Amino acid sequence: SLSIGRTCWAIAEGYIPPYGNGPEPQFISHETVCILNAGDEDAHVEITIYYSDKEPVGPYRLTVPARRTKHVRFNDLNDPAPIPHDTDFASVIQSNVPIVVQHT
Amino acid sequence: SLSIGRTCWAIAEGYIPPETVCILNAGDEDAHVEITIYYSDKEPVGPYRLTVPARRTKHVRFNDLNDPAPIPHDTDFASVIQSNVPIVVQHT
Amino acid sequence: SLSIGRTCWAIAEGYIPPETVCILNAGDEDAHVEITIYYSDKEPVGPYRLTVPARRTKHVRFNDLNDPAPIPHDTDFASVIQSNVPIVVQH
Amino acid sequence: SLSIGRTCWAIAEGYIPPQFISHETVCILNAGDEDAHVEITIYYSDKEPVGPYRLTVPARRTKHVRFNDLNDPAPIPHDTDFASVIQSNVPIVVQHT
Repeated sequence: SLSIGRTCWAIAEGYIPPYGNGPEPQFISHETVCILNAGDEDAHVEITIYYSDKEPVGPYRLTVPARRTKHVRFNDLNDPAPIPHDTDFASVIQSNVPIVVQHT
Repeated sequence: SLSIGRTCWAIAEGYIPPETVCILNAGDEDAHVEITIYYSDKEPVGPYRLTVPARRTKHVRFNDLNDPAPIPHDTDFASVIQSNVPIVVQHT
Repeated sequence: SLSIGRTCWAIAEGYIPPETVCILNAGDEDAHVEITIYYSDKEPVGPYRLTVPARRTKHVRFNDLNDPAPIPHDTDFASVIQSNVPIVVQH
Repeated sequence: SLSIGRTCWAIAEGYIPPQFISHETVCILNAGDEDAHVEITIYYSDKEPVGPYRLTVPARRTKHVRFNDLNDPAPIPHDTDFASVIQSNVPIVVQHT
């Protein structure tokens, strides 16, 4: 039915601040992909993470169900591997069905 | 003779703390706008209906939406905004 | 002879407290720009005219616009920016 | 394989005045299989454009370019409004912070 967005989005910036070994502190605001799947089929999302000096890593899989939103924190990604902090990266977000992606 | 924008827009982030869609209708026909609000864990709600007259702008505060239901505060949502005629929608 | 951008841009927010369009013309012909200002409760006002020369930028402050009339402060508005030649516009 | 982005991006604003940083930065992603030979042109209100500033973003890599770090053909004057056009032989994705 309703089809809004597209199957591939790219975010050229990405950086998780080097906060030390506890939780990401209250002070610094993170980076979060906000995804809307306004369609009637579940979105199987695959994120690839790009770096300045090494091969990309992924896919990081996750599902955004039919007619739902999901916020994805880059800091929460861990399969296949966590993203190193204090490191510049970029991502490609791919989906089987159209989705809307925003980065705040 | 001015047709600018499109009939469907989606804003992937929304949150009202425990904000505003600005809409321009630069066209010669009134826009009958419908907003649907999406959530992480429940079915979407709407249509919230409003009119942006010909050759006018309107700022819509999500907090002011109440028919069919108010939007809960401290809740992440997203919206799809649909119109009969092309409109330009922006969010800060 | 680069052609980048487009001839019509719309900015749905505008508010001068009780601000800046940045324009690039990367082309080889001066851009004659016209701005129209839209309101929630009155007919639009314009064209406000200005020129962005070939291969130059220009920052336009909504506050500085005055012909045909200044834009009231503490008032929500929107603008349409139209050009004879493609330009890039950011707010 | 993956082709995402485009060969020409324009950024209409630019200005060079414990842990965060605010230099004007172009973040570029080349998600494609061929290195991007990028050319930056810097545009001014009152003088001719300057460039190309040349740099390479390798295949399947990202690069952060600080406007402050640009110097060939010339450094960009500080406390000066500018704009930039970023051109590439292959599609790239460009974002600025």
